[PDB]
Amino acid sequence: SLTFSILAHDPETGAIGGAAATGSLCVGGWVLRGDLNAGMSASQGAAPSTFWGEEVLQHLRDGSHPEDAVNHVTSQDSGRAYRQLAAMDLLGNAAAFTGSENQDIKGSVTFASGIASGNMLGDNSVLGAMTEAFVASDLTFERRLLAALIAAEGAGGLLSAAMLVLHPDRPPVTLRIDYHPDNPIGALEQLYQKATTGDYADWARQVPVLSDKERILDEGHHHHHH
Repeated sequence: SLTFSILAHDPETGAIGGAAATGSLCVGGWVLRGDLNAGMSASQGAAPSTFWGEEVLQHLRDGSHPEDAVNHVTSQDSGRAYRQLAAMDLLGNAAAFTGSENQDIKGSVTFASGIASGNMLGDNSVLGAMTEAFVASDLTFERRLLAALIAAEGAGGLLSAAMLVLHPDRPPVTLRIDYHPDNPIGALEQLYQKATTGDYADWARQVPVLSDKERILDEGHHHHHH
């Protein structure tokens, strides 16, 4: 199905993240993985391999350049032509592999702090528009990722969308619309606003994070409890 994904590093904060949308279900579950000790990966294509997504991160942890990590993982797989893989390290270096048996139009665009990839696209300009939107945006990192999904969509239906953002001072921000009949990206933005503002955001800053693993709720009396 129509598929596009973007991985990026946010230099100012050291956050890493990605976002994706497809014309099928559960894109967040299939495609997006990440670890603050490794980088980000997007594993997709006609016959996506969950293994590729996990294993490429291990190669990064173990000191492979993204190009070599992607090549190591894909070369070992006789079915590689039917899938597509992108990976980015903690400093924004990135590489992709695009199998020849994925549906046209395919493949990938690197840019200073990330990588866009996709397949079953209507035009080259889908990935170009995605990249331009991400790099041109002066919004917060998460909104840049959203802007990228919207531009990719506009350059072309989609049924699922997701975002994943990691930072050592924050719990993972994992936001999934696994099915929406007509506008999963819009539904993702709504979820993003709810997940990053008000009571919920106030609660979410009071839980364990990588830099404060034993964090508990704020001390003292409160009239409310999430």
